Amino acid sequence: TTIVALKYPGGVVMAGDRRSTQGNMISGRDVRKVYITDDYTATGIAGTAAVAVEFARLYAVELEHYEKLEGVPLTFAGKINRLAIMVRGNLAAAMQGLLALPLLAGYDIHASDPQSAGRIVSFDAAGGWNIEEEGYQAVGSGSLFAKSSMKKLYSQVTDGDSGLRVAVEALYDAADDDSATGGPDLVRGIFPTAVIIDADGAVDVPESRIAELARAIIESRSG
Amino acid sequence: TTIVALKYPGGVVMAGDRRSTQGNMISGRDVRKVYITDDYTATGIAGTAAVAVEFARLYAVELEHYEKLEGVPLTFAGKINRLAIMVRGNLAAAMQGLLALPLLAGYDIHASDPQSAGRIVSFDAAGGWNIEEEGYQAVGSGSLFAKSSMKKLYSQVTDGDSGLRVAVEALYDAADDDSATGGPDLVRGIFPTAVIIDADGAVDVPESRIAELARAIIESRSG
Amino acid sequence: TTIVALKYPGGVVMAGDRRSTQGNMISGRDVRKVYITDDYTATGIAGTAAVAVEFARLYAVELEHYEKLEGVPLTFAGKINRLAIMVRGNLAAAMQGLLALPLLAGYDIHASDPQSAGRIVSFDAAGGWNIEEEGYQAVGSGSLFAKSSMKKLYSQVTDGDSGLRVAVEALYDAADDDSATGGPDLVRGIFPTAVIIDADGAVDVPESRIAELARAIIESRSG
Amino acid sequence: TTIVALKYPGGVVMAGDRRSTQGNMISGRDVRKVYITDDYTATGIAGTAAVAVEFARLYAVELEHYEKLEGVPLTFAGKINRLAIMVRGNLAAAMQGLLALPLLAGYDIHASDPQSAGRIVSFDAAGGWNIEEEGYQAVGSGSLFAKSSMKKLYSQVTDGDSGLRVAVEALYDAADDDSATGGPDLVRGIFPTAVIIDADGAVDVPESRIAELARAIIESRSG
Amino acid sequence: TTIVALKYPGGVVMAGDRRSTQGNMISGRDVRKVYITDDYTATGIAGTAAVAVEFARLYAVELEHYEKLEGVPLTFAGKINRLAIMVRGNLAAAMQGLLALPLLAGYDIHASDPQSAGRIVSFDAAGGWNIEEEGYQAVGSGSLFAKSSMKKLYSQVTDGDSGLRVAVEALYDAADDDSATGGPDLVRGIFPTAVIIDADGAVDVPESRIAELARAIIESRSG
Amino acid sequence: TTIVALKYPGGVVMAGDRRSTQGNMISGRDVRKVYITDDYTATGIAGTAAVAVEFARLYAVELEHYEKLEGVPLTFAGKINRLAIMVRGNLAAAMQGLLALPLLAGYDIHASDPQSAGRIVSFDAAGGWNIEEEGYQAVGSGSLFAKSSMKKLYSQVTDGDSGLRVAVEALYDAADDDSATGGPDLVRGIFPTAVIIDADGAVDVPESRIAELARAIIESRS
Amino acid sequence: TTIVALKYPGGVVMAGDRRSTQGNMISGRDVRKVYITDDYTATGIAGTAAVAVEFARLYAVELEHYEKLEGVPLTFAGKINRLAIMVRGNLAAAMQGLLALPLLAGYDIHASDPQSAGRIVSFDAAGGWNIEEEGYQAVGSGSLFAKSSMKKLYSQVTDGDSGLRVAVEALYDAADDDSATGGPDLVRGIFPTAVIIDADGAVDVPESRIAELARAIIESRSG
Ligand SMILES: CCN(CC)C(=O)C[C@H](NC(=O)CCc1ccccc1)C(=O)N[C@@H](C)C(=O)NCc1cccc2ccccc12
Ligand SMILES: CCN(CC)C(=O)C[C@H](NC(=O)CCc1ccccc1)C(=O)N[C@@H](C)C(=O)NCc1cccc2ccccc12
Ligand SMILES: CCN(CC)C(=O)C[C@H](NC(=O)CCc1ccccc1)C(=O)N[C@@H](C)C(=O)NCc1cccc2ccccc12
Ligand SMILES: CCN(CC)C(=O)C[C@H](NC(=O)CCc1ccccc1)C(=O)N[C@@H](C)C(=O)NCc1cccc2ccccc12
Ligand SMILES: CCN(CC)C(=O)C[C@H](NC(=O)CCc1ccccc1)C(=O)N[C@@H](C)C(=O)NCc1cccc2ccccc12
Ligand SMILES: CCN(CC)C(=O)C[C@H](NC(=O)CCc1ccccc1)C(=O)N[C@@H](C)C(=O)NCc1cccc2ccccc12
Ligand SMILES: CCN(CC)C(=O)C[C@H](NC(=O)CCc1ccccc1)C(=O)N[C@@H](C)C(=O)NCc1cccc2ccccc12
Repeated sequence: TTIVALKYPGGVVMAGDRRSTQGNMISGRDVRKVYITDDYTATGIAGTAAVAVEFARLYAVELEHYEKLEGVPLTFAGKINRLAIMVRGNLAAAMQGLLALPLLAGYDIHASDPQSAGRIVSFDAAGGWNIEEEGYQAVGSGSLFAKSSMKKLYSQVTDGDSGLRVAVEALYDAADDDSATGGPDLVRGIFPTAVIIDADGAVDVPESRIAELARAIIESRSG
Repeated sequence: TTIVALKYPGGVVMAGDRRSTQGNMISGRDVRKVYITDDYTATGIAGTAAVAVEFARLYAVELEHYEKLEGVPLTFAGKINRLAIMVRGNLAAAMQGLLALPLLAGYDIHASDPQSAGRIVSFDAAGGWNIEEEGYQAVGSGSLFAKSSMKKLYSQVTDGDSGLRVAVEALYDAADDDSATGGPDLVRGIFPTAVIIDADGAVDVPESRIAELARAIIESRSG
Repeated sequence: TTIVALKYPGGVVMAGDRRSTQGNMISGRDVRKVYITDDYTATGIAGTAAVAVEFARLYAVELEHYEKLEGVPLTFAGKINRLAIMVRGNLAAAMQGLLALPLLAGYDIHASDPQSAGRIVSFDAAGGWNIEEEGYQAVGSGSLFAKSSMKKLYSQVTDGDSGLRVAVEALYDAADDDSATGGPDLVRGIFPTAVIIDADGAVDVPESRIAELARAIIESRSG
Repeated sequence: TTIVALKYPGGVVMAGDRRSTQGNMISGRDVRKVYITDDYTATGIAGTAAVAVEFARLYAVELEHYEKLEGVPLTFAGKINRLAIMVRGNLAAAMQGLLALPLLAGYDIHASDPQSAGRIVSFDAAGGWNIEEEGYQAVGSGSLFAKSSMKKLYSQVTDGDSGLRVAVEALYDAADDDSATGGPDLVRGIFPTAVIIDADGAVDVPESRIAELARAIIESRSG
Repeated sequence: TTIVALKYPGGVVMAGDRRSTQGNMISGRDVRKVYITDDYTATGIAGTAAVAVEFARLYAVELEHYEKLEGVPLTFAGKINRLAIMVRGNLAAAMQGLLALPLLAGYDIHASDPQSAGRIVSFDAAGGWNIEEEGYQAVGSGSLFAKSSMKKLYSQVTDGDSGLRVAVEALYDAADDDSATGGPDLVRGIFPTAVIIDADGAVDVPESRIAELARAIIESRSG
Repeated sequence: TTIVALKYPGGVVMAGDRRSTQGNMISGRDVRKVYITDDYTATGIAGTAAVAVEFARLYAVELEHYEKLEGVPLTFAGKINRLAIMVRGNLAAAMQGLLALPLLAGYDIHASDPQSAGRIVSFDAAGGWNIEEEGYQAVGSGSLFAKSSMKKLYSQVTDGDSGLRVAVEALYDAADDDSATGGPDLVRGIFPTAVIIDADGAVDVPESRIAELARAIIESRS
Repeated sequence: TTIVALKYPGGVVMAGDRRSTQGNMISGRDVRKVYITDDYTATGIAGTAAVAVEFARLYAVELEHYEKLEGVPLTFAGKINRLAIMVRGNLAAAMQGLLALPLLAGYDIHASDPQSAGRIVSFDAAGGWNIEEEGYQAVGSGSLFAKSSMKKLYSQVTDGDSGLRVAVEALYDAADDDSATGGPDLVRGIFPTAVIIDADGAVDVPESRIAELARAIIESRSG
């Protein structure tokens, strides 16, 4: 698994690979690991499938629950705190093998500067979290390759589109060096999933855009 | 890892993928797992790289050693016994993690029928061996997938070319369902290695032939 | 054990073998592993017999329970979720040996496209689920052999009859390569169980048609 | 695995199934487990393949070695003792999992009565042996099914041919109730191996005769 | 211990031996292991004596309890389910050595065809149950000898008498090959217990009839 | 520890950091992990210090031993084999925790094409080796960061100088993301060590040039 | 991690590094480890991030909770006790790896002598506490090095500013000899965090001040 997220001027982007394994065996090619959890938040998760989907689902339900009870959505800090509490709650099972870590990408509507209002928060198995002030982050078995790639490509991020390309390319490098992360399947037409978040909300990036970027990167490395 | 071997009228074919892993990380893209061990036999090995290479090298040396000492090469059965004894010798280390299993493909010059002179022999970690009378065999983490693919495609084997095609395609399905097995890397131009053996001896199949077969299988599954 | 399920135009088909073992001993020849759980759903289960049957029975009761309490059946997603939760509840006992995995086949009455309204969902020991968009799926000790067979035979599926034949042939390959999966017993007249589900509901396929198909497969493979 | 042996008037017969497994997976369909160890003796071995084949090979070499050194073959008692000593020698490795048990069938050329000159000897993991004066014996995972079948069918043994039928049928029942023992494959034309031993020596029973008897049994149990 | 049960046209028969052991020592010669649990059902149990007798006693009590509470006896399926739940309830204690498995024989008065209304249900330590469609079944340390005997004698079962004799003979073979199963004691006048169940109900077969069959079997095996 | 090696037209370069640790404590700031083992080969080692230095020392001794006994140096393949056999020999102690892996960089004088005669060989704890046809390789706790950095910077390698810079920068990224890899110490004046190998042989890169390259990278990222 | 605290005439200062690790990998460069817990107390914590942040936040909440409930802040002894209790409460999780130790720096408004009203309290994993009468203290993986540095530099503490310089220099030495403690990053402009506390309350030391002191130290150690 590899989940990546990076800040661009005025928003944030998150993308994830599509491969699911049981040990060395490929058990899935079309899985979705990045979920829109509310109008301004997306979550990408690495780890045990059952636990990850449970995280995404339960979290979305909790956030909208607070919003309907109290007539107002949680502050972003509050959203972070609830996700962390959820992870910490799973710690016991995580130590026996049902481990899953989330990566949080959001747009803080109450932030002062709407152009840096994007937020990227990483978590550990104990619920400890860090808000990434360096602009990008990744989680999963390919997260080191992806981060080290973005370290070189991040200066090319000037808007949402260029940031989306850097995200897809980081996933490409991850899948290149990690067998548990899936690269683009040009035969089946399966590409990474992406979510883009700005002041207008969180939207799924359409498949075709990611496919165009994928073919562009592949060509770039061939000739 | 996936190593395949199949009999065709008048010869035998063996092919292997090019991937090396350490856990989930890709540690090699160009490795060689199929070795010509003598003029009429090739060995492909799965398992720990160091032990596999030592097997191939030491075995080739042993065969040519006997051939120079006694002026005549071993009967094929004798070659079988030697590889088996070598494998059994390693059992202790195999238990401690240095496990490697070979697959032997040969052409028996002393066979009655020059068309069924192909031989495929499989081994286990304790040296037990079986001569495959069903025409094909595979070993490695993707070997089950390769075998099940060849079970369906084997009726199409009529000459060296079709047999080589079925072999490469079995490797394709294997890499398709196993992350530890590498498929064709069309970007870097890295394809499986193949060895073909007939009455004229054992030759390495050039990479361009396999490249053509790979592209053929791909656009065969694309439409 | 092997259970297979595949989508065909306008419906879904699921079939399961009939063998029960205790270690190497054959303890059953006539076992039924595919259960109609409601008017539009069948469940086939692999694993400990007690746990498998208990799953099927309790699941059917739960679905129809909701249907009578609320005057309407669950949406298909709801059926998936309840099965997953049931599996997850058993995780503790499964870790001690009472392990069972189900495979879900259903027809979604609320789907827009009647042709693709078939649904096949697979589960793992932790309740994680996947809706298979590639058309077929299997579970059990022979599941990899069956999946790899259907990978080659699936293009021949155009109706319920051809799909049922591909299913039975997949079970044949599974039982061919798996000692824990039982093939057709022509001496005793015992054949796999099959369930077909379309807009008209879920019905048991009559044993005679499965017999016909089994003999067709056998005869095509002997000459 | 199942090996059977029975005494008939004027000779002895031994037969073995053809299946090789790794756990539940069928890893071989054609293996030979019954070996002619000298002009008047055959050995069939059950257990791990490496140790079984090693037993057969080494034993045959030992017997013929004594015969060429001393110009005369061992008494049957001597053959028994040497096989026993070999098993006891392997006891340590067997206790570590490399376990194999043989079954000995011979014709004692020095017996007074040529009708009761048949000999059937069974062994345990510590080398203890028993000469079976009840006429039949079996070894392997299906040996209890085979023994109990012969307990009912033994009265039908009147010559080498009927004894061969009873042997093949006992193997049939063994394969019927034990998944680790393989029955006759009428699709592939693979049947158990048999060796018959009388005053003229030990000879392999031709494939076609066993095939005939197998179909006789099958059509006998169907109608 | 050995308990056998078989279906005959219009009824069912169950019989059990009389031996009780502590390790190798004979601790009982006249014990009863087959109990009439209700007007149309008998249960025979193998395993720890305290647990077996408690199963039989509590089970009969449960059946008659339901009958008196609801004015009607349980359907046979219900009887199965309650016995299964009882076994599963004992599972934990079973894995500490207090293990007992039952074998259920009944006559389903609500079946459509009165001549095939016989029912034989076997259970495992986890409560999994199977209704035996092949006509006979056994449980205990001698159960495999008994089953393999009935496999040969079952074609002779045409009525209650032939079914009874076949059962008693199966117990004879079980006791012949199993030291934990007791054969007929002609010195003490102690023979297996048997229950016959048809449309008129379940009755204990008198000792005289069983002794008669025992002597018949012995002289059949002597001459 | 992080050791990097990369091929450039007509040669090869290898560089390694200077940090030695015991757990979290820094126990050394100036160590040398890249050694010239013969006129045309250098070896850099990661792992337990004792095993690493013993590897380098015994390896150099073995090569020169064969050269003096037989009047000719080992073929490059032979050098590979001897280093591999040494690692395999250490496997047992390595399993007790005394693990060290080498990285081999050489110039093959018997090579067909003098431009592409550079060679880079990596090893695992069992003596398995791989000759890298992709131009660069690294070993140690920061080797993932260094490899992934070179994956982006390698297209900039056109001569010995650009290759040396790329190596030093990969070490910079490695030390940036790995606490067990030491970056340039501008206060104490301690920089990575580097060895360059071409047809004229293997020579130590002088400290001054690495210091310059480091300060250029630093000023470039600030 | 390294947290230092030292008393100066009329106040106290506490400072902490900014590095976060996962084993050898640096997972953070800007983390905050020193928290102002109330107007007159700051807490810095070393260990697992989740537990440390939870300690700081929960502690601040508890103190202000008492202040609002009872209209008056806790005595310093009370503050110390509550923190001590909080740690002892975490002891169980600490035994399993979720270990965190705090270091408390405060200004006792009720102290008799205002120029020595600074207080420094250290804690162990069981909640045992000690008030440091020697003027300075440290906690974390670099605390030995920082303490031994302050042991030499403490005579230079004459006002708040000299105390701040000595604190920063101790952190510098700690990061110099410990890889788990991060020094000043002049490229990214990230420096230790510092809090100063006197009678006017607890205030965060501005980053520019610490940067000045850091660069001064570096220049002093280079030339
Ligand atoms: C979707 C469920 N299926 C098919 C039935 C799988 O095969 C998933 C696989 N389960 C397992 O490997 C089973 C783990 C387990 C639990 C209890 C006892 C023993 C073993 C998995 O989680 N693999 C992990 C390593 C993984 O791939 N994780 C990647 C991942 C991340 C976020 C969302 C995802 C959604 C679906 C699938 C994967 C997802
Ligand atoms: C070429 C060697 N390199 C680079 C230095 C590797 O990373 C290989 C990798 N080592 C390891 O996994 C080392 C594990 C180990 C052994 C002993 C003690 C501690 C740890 C491997 O064998 N992987 C296995 C799973 C594998 O990929 N096996 C496939 C394979 C088969 C036949 C010939 C091969 C030759 C080269 C590489 C692979 C080969
Ligand atoms: C039906 C009960 N009988 C006859 C007495 C069996 O022999 C079944 C067998 N029990 C066992 O092997 C007992 C395992 C156990 C339980 C408790 C403590 C320790 C060990 C089994 O489940 N085997 C597994 C491997 C299996 O065959 N699984 C296949 C299977 C799948 C779905 C529904 C099924 C229903 C009936 C039989 C089999 C079924
Ligand atoms: C023939 C070699 N092959 C193919 C590579 C096999 O798969 C055989 C299989 N080895 C194994 O299962 C490997 C055992 C092992 C050794 C060390 C560490 C871990 C595991 C086997 O013996 N199976 C047993 C259950 C068996 O089938 N035994 C039956 C048997 C009896 C007499 C002669 C035989 C000759 C060939 C095959 C089987 C024979
Ligand atoms: C109760 C009858 N007596 C005399 C006091 C026995 O010694 C029987 C013997 N007890 C024991 O072996 C005691 C074992 C034990 C109990 C608790 C903790 C640790 C160990 C037994 O169960 N034997 C087993 C192997 C057995 O024979 N089982 C067969 C059996 C089946 C159904 C009903 C039965 C009724 C009486 C005797 C046997 C019965
Ligand atoms: C010898 C240098 N000194 C000073 C006495 C050290 O403390 C080094 C440190 N010893 C240790 O960690 C002791 C290992 C040990 C062995 C047996 C039982 C318990 C513990 C080390 O090797 N650290 C490893 C992690 C390391 O830093 N390795 C880096 C390294 C690589 C290549 C050549 C090197 C040469 C000198 C120093 C380091 C070198
Ligand atoms: C901030 C959260 N992140 C980002 C994903 C981290 O990587 C932190 C890292 N987690 C871990 O090391 C995870 C440990 C764990 C927990 C449960 C099961 C298995 C393993 C850590 O605490 N490292 C320790 C060694 C550390 O650096 N501790 C320093 C420290 C002290 C006070 C406040 C802090 C706040 C944030 C970060 C660090 C802080």
